[PDB]
Amino acid sequence: QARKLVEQLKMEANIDRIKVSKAAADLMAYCEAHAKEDPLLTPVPASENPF
Amino acid sequence: KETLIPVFLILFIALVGLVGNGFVLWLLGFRMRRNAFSVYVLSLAGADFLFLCFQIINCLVYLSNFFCSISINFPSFFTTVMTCAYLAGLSMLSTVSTERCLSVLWPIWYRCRRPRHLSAVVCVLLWALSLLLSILEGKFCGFLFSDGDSGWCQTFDFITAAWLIFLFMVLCGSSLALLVRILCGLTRLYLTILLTVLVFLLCGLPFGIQWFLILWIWDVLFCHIHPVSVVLSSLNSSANPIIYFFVGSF
Amino acid sequence: LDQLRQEAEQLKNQIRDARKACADATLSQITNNIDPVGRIQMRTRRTLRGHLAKIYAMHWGTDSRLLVSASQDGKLIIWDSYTTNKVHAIPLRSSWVMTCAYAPSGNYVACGGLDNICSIYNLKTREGNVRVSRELAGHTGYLSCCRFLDDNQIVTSSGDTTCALWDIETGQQTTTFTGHTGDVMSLSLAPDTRLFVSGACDASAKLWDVREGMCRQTFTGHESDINAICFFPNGNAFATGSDDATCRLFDLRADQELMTYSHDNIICGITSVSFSKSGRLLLAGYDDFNCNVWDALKADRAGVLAGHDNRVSCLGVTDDGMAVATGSWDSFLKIWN
Amino acid sequence: VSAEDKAAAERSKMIDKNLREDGEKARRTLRLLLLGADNSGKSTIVKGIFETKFQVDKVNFHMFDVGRRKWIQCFNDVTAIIFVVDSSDYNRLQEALNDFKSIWNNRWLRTISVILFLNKQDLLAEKVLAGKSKIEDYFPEFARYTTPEDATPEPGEDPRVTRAKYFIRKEFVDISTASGDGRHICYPHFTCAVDTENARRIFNDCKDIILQMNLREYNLV
Amino acid sequence: VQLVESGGGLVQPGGSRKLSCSASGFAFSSFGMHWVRQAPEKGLEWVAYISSGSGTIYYADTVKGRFTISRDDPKNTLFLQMTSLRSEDTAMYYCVRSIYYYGSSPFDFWGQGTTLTVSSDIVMTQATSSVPVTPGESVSISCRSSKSLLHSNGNTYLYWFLQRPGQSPQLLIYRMSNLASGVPDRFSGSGSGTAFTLTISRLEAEDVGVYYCMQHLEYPLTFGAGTKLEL
Ligand SMILES: CN(C)[C@@H]1CCN(c2cc(-c3ccccc3)nc3ccnn23)C1
Repeated sequence: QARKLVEQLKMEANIDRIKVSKAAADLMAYCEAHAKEDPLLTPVPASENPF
Repeated sequence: KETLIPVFLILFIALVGLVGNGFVLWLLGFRMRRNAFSVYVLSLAGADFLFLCFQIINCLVYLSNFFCSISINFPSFFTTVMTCAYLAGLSMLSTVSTERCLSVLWPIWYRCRRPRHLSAVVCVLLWALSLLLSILEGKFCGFLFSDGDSGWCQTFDFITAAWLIFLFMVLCGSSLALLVRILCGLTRLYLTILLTVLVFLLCGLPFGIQWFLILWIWDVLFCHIHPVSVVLSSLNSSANPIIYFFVGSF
Repeated sequence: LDQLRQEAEQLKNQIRDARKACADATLSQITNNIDPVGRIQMRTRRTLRGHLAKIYAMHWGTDSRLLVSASQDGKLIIWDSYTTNKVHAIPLRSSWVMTCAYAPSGNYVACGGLDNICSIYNLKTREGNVRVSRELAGHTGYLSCCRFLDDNQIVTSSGDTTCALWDIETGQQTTTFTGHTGDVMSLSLAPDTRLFVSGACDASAKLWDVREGMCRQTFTGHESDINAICFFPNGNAFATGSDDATCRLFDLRADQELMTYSHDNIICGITSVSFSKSGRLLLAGYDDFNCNVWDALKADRAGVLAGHDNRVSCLGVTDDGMAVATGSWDSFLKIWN
Repeated sequence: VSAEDKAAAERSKMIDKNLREDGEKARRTLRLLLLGADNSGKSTIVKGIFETKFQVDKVNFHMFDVGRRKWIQCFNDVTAIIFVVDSSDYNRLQEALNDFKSIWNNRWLRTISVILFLNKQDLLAEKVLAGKSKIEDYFPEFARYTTPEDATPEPGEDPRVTRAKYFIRKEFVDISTASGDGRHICYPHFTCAVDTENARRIFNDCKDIILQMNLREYNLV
Repeated sequence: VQLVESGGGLVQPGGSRKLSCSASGFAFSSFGMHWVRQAPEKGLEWVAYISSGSGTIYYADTVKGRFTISRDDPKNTLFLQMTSLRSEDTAMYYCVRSIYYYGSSPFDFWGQGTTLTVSSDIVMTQATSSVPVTPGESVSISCRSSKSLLHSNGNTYLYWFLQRPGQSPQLLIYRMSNLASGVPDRFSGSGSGTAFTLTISRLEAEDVGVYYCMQHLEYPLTFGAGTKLEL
């Protein structure tokens, strides 16, 4: 019926939310921490490419 | 000293031709894929390129040794190579016409039960026969390192003329059969077929007939008919790639 | 029913109002004062020939050397990336395949398609051959994606608007996930393997719980079908690509959309989406025969990958981030670096 | 290259050899997709997936039906599509016409031809000689239509049945030729439930399709 | 899986004989097959090799021109043909299966044997020849090579076998570090180039016999001499 939709929306309308600024800052920090470990961004020399 | 205009026309036509030949070589050798129609086009483009380069070199020798006192001599290996290019370029056209006729006449067999390398096989075999006959004439008529004999030269020339007439017969017969079958069952292909047969006749056969038969059977001829013939053959070889490839790609 | 419909409308309004009091800034302005990326030029290092039909799916292995590929000629091939050798070739009972997977341990592979079954193939065994281990039946529509959790659990998505979890040894469904209105086209698992997300043809994506069987959030911003979906390496964001010719980035902790990736020349669709090991580049494959590299923090194009003669259907990045793999409808695969 | 690496290369070469043999075997057969509706008589023409095989004049065929905006992309390289319609239930002709329009204008099917089969024509003859049902109460334009003058073939039937047949043929063909750019064609036919000459029409039409394909590559047309 | 061998018996010098081996239980057509022989009291020596698809054959230099190898896939048989037999050919012969692809484990199964009595190279040595051990201890065995066994691609091709009294040998470690299927986890092996060791922890009865090491870097294949453990 429709009681299913209303029960679902009731469970989905009561959770904790944090602001966009905090989430954006966390993603940026994650990108800055692991920056010196991605080969496709910083190219590797010819002595360490398996391909 | 009454032939400067003919040589200038030859030089210009060849300059126009080599560009198209090279572009076709680059596209069909590296960029595009290859069906059973592209193989023959690539072989024809190679033969055309070789012929036009040697026409260029003879043009240059003439202009230099005339306009300046200094004169140079080029070995006769070159004439034999020109002959081989000419013959291979004429035989690839007949092969294309026959392949078209077979594709229309027996379509399911052509699409489903055909070997995938018959094109390369046929190209190599025709090149081989052409080169064989070219060298055998080059020796036994004096163009190579030897002194010739009359009978051998005459015999080889006449058999080569017969070979050329045979190629024309094959072209005409196959195109006839295609057109009949398409009728008994529509403008673009009529134009294609008429253009192909007419261009082959009136721009490929002149040089061959003049070089292999007429000077034997029949100096008021040679000095007036050789350059016009070479002009028209250069025109055929330069106009072939637009007819077969560029119009294909819009 | 009027009362129930009114309550539903009120609840949607309350959700939309609470997800606006929680938006104070934008990802565009939080990331203005950083230096950009540059130009990413990548060149083909390998080309893998052998298929005689279209390629629909590929998956890497956890050793970063082996991969599996699915084709419409009815075959699966296990390649060796470093040398372009072929390790196996598995004939299939049906030739209508749309997905394939490779187990984390390396002992099993899976595939399924327009015949409504997911088949598991035992790779390493005595007798020397590769033979079927289990066939799972119970879906009422074509299979679209399958992923391994462990050696005895698998998650499948289907075109009957549902998802299911299986126990391989017993061969039976354990939990059914319901709620979508149209076909489900893709799914992606979290690093810790306790959640996953699914994208559908109702222009929505849902986030699920694996143990409980419920649905926690629903994200709605697109305006046509969603064909690809993928997590950020962190585990707190995901990216979705559509036939609208756009990609989007969503957050799970703020429950809304942060960024959109569009450009006025693109008018085609998106078929596949992937991330990089750092979470800084986003790879997307298009119907216009080529592939694009996006910057995931500034919404700018960083490069192109142009080497295919037909549609680009699948994409993948190695666990150590040394290569990317693309397969196409022109029956070739390529590795870039 | 070590010893084991050479052995691995030899194994890979043998795998390639078997792959090529299988592909050459698969090149001979021709594939078809069978669409239609319920009450279309679809399963009695050539007297997940239900497959079917048959051959005519030493050529193999392979026919599929599925029992659609999504999976229709898989069938992008088939030779033809076989569409079947009941031509007696006038209440449900407009559904068939709309369905045909949808399957004709699809993005992934811009070079695949269609073989129509207007099925159940004996019932149509009975219902048009009965007089208890009017074709023009559903399509108004039937009042002002006349048979083409010099292009009226028939084997010895009534004129009214000929008008009724040709009207429906026209409806489908004039959906077909509205916007197709000349890159794919529609072939219409009439059949009952006792017709045994149905595997030959497909053969002739497929021969024509392959002729057109061969012409396009050689730039003749 | 099974491999059963036939032929054998007394043969006068200069005669001829044919040895046959019949398989049952596995996909025979995708395996490459060897022949390995053992003297009345000496170690193990290699003889020949036939490839999957019959595209490669190799012979030891001691039997070239007298012995020939062949296979008959539909009936699942392997053959070896004698010619000009000598007195150094008194041995017992074995048949061995091997499969080559990435991540494979060659030299898996060894059949039993048939007896026959008639009336440069990488040399690699096992200095230890007898060690007395007691249950519940830990013991180490060493063999070293003449040239390095570490190819460029990163693999050290070295193998370890065990032969219990009155039986046929079995495989323990392949490529110096990996552990075969069915082998208890108390065996282990490690080493560098030109030095190799095998360690056994919690030694037990039903773990005594002779241990051999082999190289698989280049043909011919070369074995050690044999270290034996006694109660
Ligand atoms: C293209 N072919 C190769 C040329 C065509 C003209 N030609 C030729 C050759 C000879 C000849 C006879 C014996 C030995 C050496 C030469 N004599 C004549 C007399 C008029 N033409 N001619 C050869």
